[PDB]
Amino acid sequence: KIEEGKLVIWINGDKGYNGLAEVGKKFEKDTGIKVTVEHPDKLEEKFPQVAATGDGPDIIFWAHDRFGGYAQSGLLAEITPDKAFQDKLYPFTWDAVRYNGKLIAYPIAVEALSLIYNKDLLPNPPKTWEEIPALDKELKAKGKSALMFNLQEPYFTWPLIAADGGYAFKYAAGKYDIKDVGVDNAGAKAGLTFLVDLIKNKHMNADTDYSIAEAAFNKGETAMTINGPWAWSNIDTSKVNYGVTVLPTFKGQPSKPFVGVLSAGINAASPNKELAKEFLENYLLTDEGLEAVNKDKPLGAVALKSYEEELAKDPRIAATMENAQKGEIMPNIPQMSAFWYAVRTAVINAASGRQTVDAALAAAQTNAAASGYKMTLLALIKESIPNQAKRQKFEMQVGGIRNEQDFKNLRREIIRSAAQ
Ligand SMILES: OC[C@H]1O[C@H](O[C@H]2[C@H](O)[C@@H](O)[C@@H](O)O[C@@H]2CO)[C@H](O)[C@@H](O)[C@@H]1O
Repeated sequence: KIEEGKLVIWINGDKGYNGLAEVGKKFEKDTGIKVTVEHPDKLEEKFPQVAATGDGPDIIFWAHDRFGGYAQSGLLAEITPDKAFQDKLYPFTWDAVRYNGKLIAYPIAVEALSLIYNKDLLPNPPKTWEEIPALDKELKAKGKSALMFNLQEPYFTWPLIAADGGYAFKYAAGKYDIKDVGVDNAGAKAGLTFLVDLIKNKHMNADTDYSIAEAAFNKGETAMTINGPWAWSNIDTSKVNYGVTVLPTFKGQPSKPFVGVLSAGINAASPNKELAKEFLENYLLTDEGLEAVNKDKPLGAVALKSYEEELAKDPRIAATMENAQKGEIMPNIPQMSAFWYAVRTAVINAASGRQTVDAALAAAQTNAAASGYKMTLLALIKESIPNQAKRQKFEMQVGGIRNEQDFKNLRREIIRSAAQ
């Protein structure tokens, strides 16, 4: 269902899609091939749904963490840049988009969260998370608040969760151990507990989302926010005097943001793979192309060495890199999606007070560790249990799996049932 002789590109709504459309226009000027840039909601969830049916965009942009899951599902074409091209990008950015020994996307830019602060409200930003409650008390007395950031996406809370020892999957000898998840260890609980105490003491609101935090910062209502390089354009036009700096420490340890490499993958079902490669290699990944996108919404530290060098003196980028150095480049393994879903629920339920930190993180740990078992059984049920009421009841039971033994016990009932 994907049309031949044109390029449809999907990119997130917080990125420079207008600048990306300018690169599309230069492609059109040169080749007469139409480039259409779209920014659908929930695109990282929408892509695997549509592309599995052989549909969707020719090119998809997202951070590299989602791509191993897409590759594993056979949704992506292997990309074929020659050595001369590969040498133009930082080698570690290629590593981020390598899956089972194959390159599965073009790396574009390195993104890390930083602390963004209003220099007029707060000339010297706090070095520690611990000093933020006292600062908020002081600012509330002037009708302001200390900190607002998106509490609906776990990406923004992760740096604090990881600071004292939270981790996604343990890295042991070149590989991530999908059995060893670190979302309910003592460090993770300490970080989430700190965040939930900020909410309990009314230094933040559980309902704060991206739009609310951005508006409050850009209007001068809050002294600090946590956000990525894409956010800087809007702060520029707002005429807040702002700085970008290292995230605060927690229990004397740096905050450790998960670092994303914005990446562009080619849909396995695209009839336009050679056009996609030509657009990405010869138009986007050039000084000219990245500058167009960057001018729209900043990219971060770009993967293309020549242009990265030109931008690096910007202290906002220097702070991005300092934060990236303290954090870790995300895994790209297929288990990342369930990890993020699990942590999103934990943070939302703990912050709303619907669950305690300990209960919220224990459930997230289980969901992340058992996600493979649960997917296997849901697939098995769908293929082998024709009675819909029986199937729904099995699906309910899958939701209750805590571990490998639970998985085996339920699999036995599903096999027994299908063979009746
Ligand atoms: O919140 C979980 C979410 O985090 C990351 O998504 C980031 C993305 O990397 C950034 O480019 C920017 O758009 O903000 C997003 C957070 O809202 C992961 O890349 C993503 O897979 C994960 O679901």
